[PDB]
Amino acid sequence: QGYAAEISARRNAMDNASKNAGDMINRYSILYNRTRQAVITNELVDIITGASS
Amino acid sequence: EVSSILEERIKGVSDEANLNETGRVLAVGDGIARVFGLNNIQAEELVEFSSGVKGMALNLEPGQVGIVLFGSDRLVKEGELVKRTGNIVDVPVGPGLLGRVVDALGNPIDGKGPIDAAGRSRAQVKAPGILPRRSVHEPVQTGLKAVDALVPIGRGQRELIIGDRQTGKTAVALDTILNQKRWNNGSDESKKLYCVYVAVGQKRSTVAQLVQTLEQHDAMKYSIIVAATASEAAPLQYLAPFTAASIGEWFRDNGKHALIVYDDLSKQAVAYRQLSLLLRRPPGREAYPGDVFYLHSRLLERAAKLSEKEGSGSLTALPVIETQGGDVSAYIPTNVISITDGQIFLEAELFYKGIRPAINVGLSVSRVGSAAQVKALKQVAGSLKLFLAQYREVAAFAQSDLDASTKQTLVRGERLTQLLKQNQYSPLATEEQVPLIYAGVNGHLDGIELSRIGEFESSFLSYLKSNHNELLTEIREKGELSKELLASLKSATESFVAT
Amino acid sequence: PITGKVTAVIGAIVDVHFEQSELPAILNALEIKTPQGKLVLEVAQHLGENTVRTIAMDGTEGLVRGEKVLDTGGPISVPVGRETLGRIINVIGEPIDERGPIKSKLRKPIHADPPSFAEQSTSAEILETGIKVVDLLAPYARGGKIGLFGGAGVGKTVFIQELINNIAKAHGGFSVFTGVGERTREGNDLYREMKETGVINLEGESKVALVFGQMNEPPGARARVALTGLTIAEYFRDEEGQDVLLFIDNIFRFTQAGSEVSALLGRIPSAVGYQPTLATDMGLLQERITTTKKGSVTSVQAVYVPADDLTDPAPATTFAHLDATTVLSRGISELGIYPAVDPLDSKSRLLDAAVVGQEHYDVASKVQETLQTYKSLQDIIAILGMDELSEQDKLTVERARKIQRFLSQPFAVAEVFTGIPGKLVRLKDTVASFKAVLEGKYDNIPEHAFYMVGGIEDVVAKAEKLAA
Amino acid sequence: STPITGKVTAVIGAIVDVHFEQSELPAILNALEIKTPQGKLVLEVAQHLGENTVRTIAMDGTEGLVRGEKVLDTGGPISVPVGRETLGRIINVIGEPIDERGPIKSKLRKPIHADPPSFAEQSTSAEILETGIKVVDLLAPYARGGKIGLFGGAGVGKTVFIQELINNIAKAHGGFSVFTGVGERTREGNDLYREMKETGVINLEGESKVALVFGQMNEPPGARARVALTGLTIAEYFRDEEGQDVLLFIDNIFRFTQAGSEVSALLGRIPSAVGYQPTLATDMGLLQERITTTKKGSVTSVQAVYVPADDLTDPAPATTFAHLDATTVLSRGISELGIYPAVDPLDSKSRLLDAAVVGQEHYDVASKVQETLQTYKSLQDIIAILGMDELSEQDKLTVERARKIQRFLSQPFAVAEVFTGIPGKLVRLKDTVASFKAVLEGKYDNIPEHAFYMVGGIEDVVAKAEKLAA
Repeated sequence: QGYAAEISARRNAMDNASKNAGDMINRYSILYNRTRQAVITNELVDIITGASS
Repeated sequence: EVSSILEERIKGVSDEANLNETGRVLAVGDGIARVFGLNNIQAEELVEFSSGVKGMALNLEPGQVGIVLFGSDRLVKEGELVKRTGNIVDVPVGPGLLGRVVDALGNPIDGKGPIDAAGRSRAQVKAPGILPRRSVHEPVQTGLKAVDALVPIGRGQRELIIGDRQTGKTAVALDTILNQKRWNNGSDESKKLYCVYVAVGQKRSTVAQLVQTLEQHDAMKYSIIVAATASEAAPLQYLAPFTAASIGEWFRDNGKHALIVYDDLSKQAVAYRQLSLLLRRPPGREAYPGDVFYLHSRLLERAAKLSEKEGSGSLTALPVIETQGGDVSAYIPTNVISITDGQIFLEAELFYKGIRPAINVGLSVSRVGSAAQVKALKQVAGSLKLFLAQYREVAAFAQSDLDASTKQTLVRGERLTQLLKQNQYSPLATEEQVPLIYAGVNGHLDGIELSRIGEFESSFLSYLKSNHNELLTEIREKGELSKELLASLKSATESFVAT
Repeated sequence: PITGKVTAVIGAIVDVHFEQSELPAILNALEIKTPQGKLVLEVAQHLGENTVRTIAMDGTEGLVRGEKVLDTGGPISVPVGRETLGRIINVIGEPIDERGPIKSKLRKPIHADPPSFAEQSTSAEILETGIKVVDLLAPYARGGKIGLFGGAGVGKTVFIQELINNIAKAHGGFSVFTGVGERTREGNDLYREMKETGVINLEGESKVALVFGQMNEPPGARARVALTGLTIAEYFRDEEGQDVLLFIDNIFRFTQAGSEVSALLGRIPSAVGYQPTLATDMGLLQERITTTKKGSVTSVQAVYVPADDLTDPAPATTFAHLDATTVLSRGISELGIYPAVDPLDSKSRLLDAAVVGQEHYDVASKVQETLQTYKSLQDIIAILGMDELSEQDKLTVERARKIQRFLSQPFAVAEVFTGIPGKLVRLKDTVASFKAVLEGKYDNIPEHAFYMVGGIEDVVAKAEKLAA
Repeated sequence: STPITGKVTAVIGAIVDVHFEQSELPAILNALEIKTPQGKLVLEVAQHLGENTVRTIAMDGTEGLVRGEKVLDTGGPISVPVGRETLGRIINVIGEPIDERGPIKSKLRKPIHADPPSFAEQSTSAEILETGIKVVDLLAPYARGGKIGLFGGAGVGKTVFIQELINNIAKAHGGFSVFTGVGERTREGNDLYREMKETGVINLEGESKVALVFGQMNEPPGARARVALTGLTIAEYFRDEEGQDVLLFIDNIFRFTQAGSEVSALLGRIPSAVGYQPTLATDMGLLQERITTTKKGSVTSVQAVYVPADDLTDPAPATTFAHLDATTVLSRGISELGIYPAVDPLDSKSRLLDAAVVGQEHYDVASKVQETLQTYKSLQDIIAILGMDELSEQDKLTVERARKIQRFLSQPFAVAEVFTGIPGKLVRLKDTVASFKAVLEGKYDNIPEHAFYMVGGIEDVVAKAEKLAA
């Protein structure tokens, strides 16, 4: 009775895990995207500063 | 005699006429001579210095004409006469350039004597329009089973070979050139792709390897190697794909077929960057010149499958882009990816996992694709696309208590993956592609042990050749698998599996 | 008599020195006679001292400083008319369809003022769209910008074609497919396809007029192709009264092109390398497009989001202009549904209750709620099993799969291609159809009697035929 | 025309502009000597700015200069001395002996700039060096005449590796070698000079099979740039005029890229990506193309490279990565695993490592190693959370084998006796192929995992098995 409950619990738990991980994927995706824009901009600023001189 | 050849050469010098426009260098730094004179200069015209250095005139400024030296700065010096050659950048184009390793100027860097050429055509010639083309309908087989089936290659179309650094990117390409020997041997001009390999920024050691491999596989007699080596300067590097394209255009203009492989535009990018930054032209994204999009787009649109009014011809192209850390995000990759029509994405992990070609099927796409697939090969490999797709999804399930369905997928998938391994620099004829894939499709290979897949393959081929090379000859010539052939083929696979 | 000599050709930025008191204005068009026909330069600065700075629209190859220049006197004036229908025209307003000189009455400057606030139509009205899915879940609107999303692999081209057919039926309109920085390969396909689908029938009549912008064209001409197209549309709308729909291809390539021209002009690029004139350049393009009293343009645009980033400035500016989004998807096409429109991702901002009618809004909301629930149900229907989920739930599943099928429409344009007679459904009857399905009056009729049908009336027929 | 004299006009830094007198035009890449209280300051002419005002780069430190100081022109590129009289001498960039054995007896002199041999001339064969270092031998064997590249980042025991390499390969091969140090620490310098005196390669009596060109990072940015160019010409003399195969060694070539980046900035060029020189590609290219096997000598460069912040995607290492024939990557992670050599097996690659080249047997053994290790790396993420008992049975054996193979790569260095105490094991090539094969075949999968650690070949492993057994 226990063993079935345990393996069942693992199924339930691992399902909830995937969901929690998905949320983190989305959160870090926004972070990635923001960071990506920032790199382009910050690099661009260095180039511009040089060109201006 | 050594005396006689020298005597001919001295004899071949004699007299001259008025040097139309002299210049005097004002300042020469960074290979950017800024010349006072050359009043009537044409844009990007070829100009000859006192030192004999040649240049182009990218900037025609309101009082100075900014020549860019094709040569080293050492030879040029201030106040030099700058004679005006008076001919905009043009390179000999003709039929004789086959089996001639030439640099951008067209000078044989292998000393295979003066170029035989039927025209000198400008390297700035603009691509054929909307209506001067007719949609792709002619395959080009590469002799790589995966390329030919998973991402079929047509004519006049362009697809990337975009992948991780020094994964023997050139090897994947070189294989295609080798397979063109089979079709080349034939007399039909339909069956003649005259390949051009454009070695951009490639070290002379690499070009020596290139030269020997091509000679070894007897490929030189439809090959041209336009060579702009690492040493060769940034104007040459810049104009190197442009020059190459013009050579291709002559073949295309004759209505023939050819395949021009630009390897790699990443080094082309660097050269334009060098030119622009040094000419103080406005910089842009990722410190690549502002008009880098414009450069790449100009080159890549030259490739065209011509219309029947223009007596259908082609200039199939295969640009190679080297990804830096696999970043498709990077500015030069993003631009090229957008411009091209399909990508083949080689993947380092696969290479390490011994899959060679290390093409990552997922990240390989063709936007022309199956439109120019051999009909026979199309028939026997719709299934293959779906199976591999499933194999990818069920890949992670390879860690115990696994459903029978998943396990079925795994067996079929693993065997297929093993089947698509190929020993690089050996191309495989379509008439031998078709049987192997048929077996896999019919899942008779599922039974064969993983270790024995390699042995099975060669054995099946020899068995087919012994058992019925009539079938093979039929496959080759009919090119369309009749029900009787598909029947016979299934039987043959079964029989072979039994032994 | 305004003529000048070229006094620089640094890049494709050609400075021309003009003789005194005969100085072009900003946005004039200069024509340099060349062995390339003409090279059209557009004055984008005055550098003073009777010199200007211009941009190029054709390749700047082999120019000699000292070439005679002639000043047109204002922005390039491109032919307009019903004559110019079915003609592929390049940026400089000359035939590239190679069916000879375009016969035309009047020509009009490529830059044109965006209609005044007075000319604005007070409140947007729906633009009927034959695709039932469009008219239910995200209606088009006359004036509006409705941004198609999802590239080819969804039958994008057929969808674009369908719209061309539909507008002609819908109003009597015309269209102009303008392709900004389109691959020349794709352009060939479109011309061939459009000829085949008879939307362009040179022998017959050609609804759509083509303006094709090849990537080979210099960045300056890449930037100006859109504005040229817009002028054509405005002639139809304003001066022939006909409502039109002006397609744009990648509006990413509009942005991209604009960025280059700025950089060429030496203007410091802004964040993520996008032109300092980023707002204004979209602003001019996307406010000329509007609802006039005379007629209305409506524009379907294709947004090739850069690296699937929506927070990049080019998308952000694009989304500001967009009013509705039609989100074609390949998943949908894999469920055999052509329309390829993804119902749960298609959204309109003119979906607004007041605008679309309360009844229509409520019907749509129910269909949306049904679909939203259906999707969620399908997640656990697959895992748990259909019968292992409520009577109420399978009533919803039952209802849903019928709606899902009901979405399908065999397009009129692709009557030729599929062989299936077309279906064009009027707006009132679209509302009616969903009302009946919501009341489940046809929720007896099997699922596949709804597959690839037209309106409510149509699926009466199919119920009978399914039985027969 | 008037006697060649220049007047300094602006010392703005290393860039010092000189105002040569009218009508005598100095030439691009000439060499100027300015008599100074400390030697002759050498300025390399690099641009003409017109009106007989040149802009030149300094090669020695610039201080105390007075605007107007007479400048003689020695013309053309800096002219070194070359000979076999340069053997066993440390030659500073301008060419002066810094081995302090008094004047180097010059036979011939050569310019420090020379155009790389043309494609037709350049003849390159594939021949195989034997390193006797197991990871190197199996997974990326080195080749004579190559452009071997010791890529690694910070503190990869880079010096330790080099000391071993010189000890094995350099001494073993004849011909000449040229040891060039570009912009390296005087701690590293003092050790390298001492070590090769100790190994007697620099035999203070009798000929030394190596010459030294020590450029250290204390030298001006300018001097750092053209120290590499200087060294290359010494090698060219060996390659050409002495005809002999050269086993060139340069250290560290990231310092060469870095140096060039600096003088680009000083030259006033618009900074390129990550501030590197826009001329980076052609400069890297110029150095590498010059280094080659000709129909005469076979120059075999072994070049150290420092990979900033272990990002080999950074444009400067990445640009170098292409030009080098036989890469070796030493990775921080592998160092921490205690595997010495710290060569990362997955990332080490050499052009020669093909069945048609290094033989089918060698190839097959190495193919088995490569796949096994790659599988093992893939499984590590899975192993991390799920554990060992959730993978396939086959995989569990593969992991055990991989762990055995992984520590078999730890083959002690003979120069790490000094740094630690471990005695090096110089394991023969034929033997190495054999030794790896056995493990993979499972012939020694009865032997514990830890008995592959820090020992040589299979023979050593069996002995080490006995050692653990006791």
